[PDB]
Amino acid sequence: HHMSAIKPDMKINLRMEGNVNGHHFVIDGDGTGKPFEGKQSMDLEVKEGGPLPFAFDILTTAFNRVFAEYPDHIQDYFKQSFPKGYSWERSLTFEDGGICIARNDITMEGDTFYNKVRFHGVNFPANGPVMQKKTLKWEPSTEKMYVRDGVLTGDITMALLLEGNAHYRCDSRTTYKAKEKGVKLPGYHLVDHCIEILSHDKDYNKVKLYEHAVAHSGLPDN
Amino acid sequence: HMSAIKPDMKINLRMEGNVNGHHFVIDGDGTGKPFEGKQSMDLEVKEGGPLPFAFDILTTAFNRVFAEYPDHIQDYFKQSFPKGYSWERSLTFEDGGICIARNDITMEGDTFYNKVRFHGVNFPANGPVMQKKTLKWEPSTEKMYVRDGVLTGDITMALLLEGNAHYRCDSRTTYKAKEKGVKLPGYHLVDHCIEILSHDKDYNKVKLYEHAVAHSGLPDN
Amino acid sequence: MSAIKPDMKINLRMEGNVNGHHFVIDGDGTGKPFEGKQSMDLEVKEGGPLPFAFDILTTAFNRVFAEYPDHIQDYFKQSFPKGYSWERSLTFEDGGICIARNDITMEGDTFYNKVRFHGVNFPANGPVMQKKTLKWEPSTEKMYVRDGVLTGDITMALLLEGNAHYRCDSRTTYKAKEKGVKLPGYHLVDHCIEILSHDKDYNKVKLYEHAVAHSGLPDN
Amino acid sequence: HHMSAIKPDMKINLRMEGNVNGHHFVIDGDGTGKPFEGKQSMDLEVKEGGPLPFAFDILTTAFNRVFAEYPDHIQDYFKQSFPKGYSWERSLTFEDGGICIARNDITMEGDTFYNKVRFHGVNFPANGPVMQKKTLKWEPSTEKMYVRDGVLTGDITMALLLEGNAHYRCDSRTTYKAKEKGVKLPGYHLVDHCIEILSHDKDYNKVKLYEHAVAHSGLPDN
Repeated sequence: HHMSAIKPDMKINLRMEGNVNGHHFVIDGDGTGKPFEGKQSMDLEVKEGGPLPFAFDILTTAFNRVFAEYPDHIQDYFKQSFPKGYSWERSLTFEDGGICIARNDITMEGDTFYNKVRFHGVNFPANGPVMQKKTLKWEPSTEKMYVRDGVLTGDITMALLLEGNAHYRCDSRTTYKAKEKGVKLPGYHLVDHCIEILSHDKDYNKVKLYEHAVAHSGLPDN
Repeated sequence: HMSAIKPDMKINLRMEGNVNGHHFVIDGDGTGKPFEGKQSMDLEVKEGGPLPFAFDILTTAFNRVFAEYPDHIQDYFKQSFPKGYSWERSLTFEDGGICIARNDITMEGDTFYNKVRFHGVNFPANGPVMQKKTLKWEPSTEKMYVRDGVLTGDITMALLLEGNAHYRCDSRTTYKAKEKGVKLPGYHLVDHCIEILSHDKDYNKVKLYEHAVAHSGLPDN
Repeated sequence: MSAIKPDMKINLRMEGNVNGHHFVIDGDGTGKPFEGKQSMDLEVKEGGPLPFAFDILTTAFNRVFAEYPDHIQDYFKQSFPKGYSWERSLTFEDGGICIARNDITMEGDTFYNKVRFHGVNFPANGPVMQKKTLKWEPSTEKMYVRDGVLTGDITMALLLEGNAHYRCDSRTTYKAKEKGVKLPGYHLVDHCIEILSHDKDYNKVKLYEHAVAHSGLPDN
Repeated sequence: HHMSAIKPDMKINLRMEGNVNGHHFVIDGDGTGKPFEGKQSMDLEVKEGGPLPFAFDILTTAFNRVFAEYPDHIQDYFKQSFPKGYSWERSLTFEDGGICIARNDITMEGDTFYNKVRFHGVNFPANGPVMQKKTLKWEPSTEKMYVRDGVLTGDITMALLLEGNAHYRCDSRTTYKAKEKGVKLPGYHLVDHCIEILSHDKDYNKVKLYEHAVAHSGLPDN
């Protein structure tokens, strides 16, 4: 199904304000993406709070499931949420007690998605891999999409690659809510994810981010 | 140390936050007795009223200075003044609801000043929080310990619900004094009891009360 | 003619498996139920010496030994002479997870305990497999009813060498054998457990626990 | 590093003893599988404790990652652990407080894998979907494989489909340990899973189980 006001190529405008371990920051983002191919890119710039005293990687998943390749046999809740848009809320529970919450209100004007992003993280240990900037990248992940109390819900077993090829686990819970009433909820399905920083300066004040996402029903069909 | 904390202190508090996309602003003015571990506060919602969620989830964000510390336990919080301290908190409810909170506590004369932030996400629409089915926080015991050079408190909390059911919440708080060299305490326990004394129908005005006592657990209590 | 006596004996036998290592431990002790105090002499019969820290087993070695005030229902003393049983999960912060069961019966002045203990996923470099634990810190068990079953959740912490701590979350469900035992309201149970003495390999251990129920501040 | 001694067609012999909510049970298993194709089937029969008073589905993932299709660019820790074999330990954390632990000692003799399985579950609510037997199936899952404390570890975001098209979440952590020294540890990778009860009698005293598993590196390389 389609009926989408979404174009094969869309612009992305993003502004994130947040606070991690008492450090405030504001980050602007501008990029493009192909929603029906599940890919998007963005140029990020730290406007306030730079250089960040924590690992930039923890913010990257907050920098839109519209950019996910959905097959025909799986309801695309996110592309059906427009032109009105949708919003999501997220909790990030790291294995060393660090906990983050995030929210994003996504709207659309013409060919541009607008993202109002907030990010708050607490209880990160001073000598943990986040505050010591020992993270290398997010590993590829698979988000489990299901309905809980009438709201589409995604749980992810995530892992940050660390120096020395160790890993730093993080459990993600996201709730997605369309702004329009009556948007049909999808059945249980999986969404493969891979997010990557293509380039960045030394202090991570400027970052180029990329993500590729594909929805599927899992084995043994797809 | 020459006692910068007085037996009777005033409390000024200002909380800004967002729970389930709903922004709110709450002002607070109250008094307390730090050496007796008791405090009261009059809360008034300035923005976002009436709140569409249970007011009880905010109450523990509305200062461990107001905790009776015995002589045999280091009082990290009373030693953090006049400069003050700050804490960060995470609240993990059993139905997926997760809250984070911060508070920057300063002191000017006989008044504590509190800059509080509160953010909650993923609360189910039919859960006891969004349906406002909570009655009170049950009495709790905070477990104080040092982790990575930071005093940490873990609490097994439970909200009493309508229908005499309970609603579990796990709390972890990290306390950090602003002055360098403040002596960290050993392992100890802090009993807590928080209670809404009165409120209007929409909880736009709330009178809150807390009593806290630190101890070493059995059999030293 | 109460089934609970002021001074009662305790007979216990634990069989278990931690990280693939099987063990059998016998226990014999005494206790004062109304004072909430008990002691026990433990002896490893199989699997000795234990390759893991003995402290993780100690809470598996009976809430009858808890001083209950009048204003709090004593579910555990009401469960006898027939007895009760509990199941327990121990979730340690480094991924180690333990489950435990205990079927408690009574004959005369003696409680009988059929205890099982199973643990998995303890890291080889963790404080349990390195035996770096010193003691359990004093804890407070949160008692409440969930789906008609009395449940206790505890924020526990093991003191380690170097004055560090090692966190463990405990949930216990208590079920009386007899139907119609009155369920208590919400209350707290302070705990303090201690190994009084032990030989070098912990093949013989003297264990002690004191427990007191209360309603928290400001009523207790 | 060495020859796996694994054949394209293997027999499977399994014996599980366990205890869930105070109920003891013994279940025997006999089936076949194709290790290089990542597929296996098994006929289960309850020898003791029948009929089971709990949902049979909670036991099915305890009924061997040898039966997983591994590409050449990913180290196959499990096929390389034979002929000597390996063992795994697992914890199952359900969202309503029910917690299970499980272990399996896997050896090999000729064309037959031997499995010594143990399973213990506690704190399942009496009115929960497990004790009321309201589960339908495991949804397709993706196991995240990584090295933790020198041990290959798999974390999975699992979900049981319930009657009423609701879902019942479960977090799984498995540690895999080869019996032989010198087995090369793999890098981070994903293992898609799909497990299904093909047939069963009314009391689940006899159950036909099937699993298909494929290892991969995630998007966009796999």
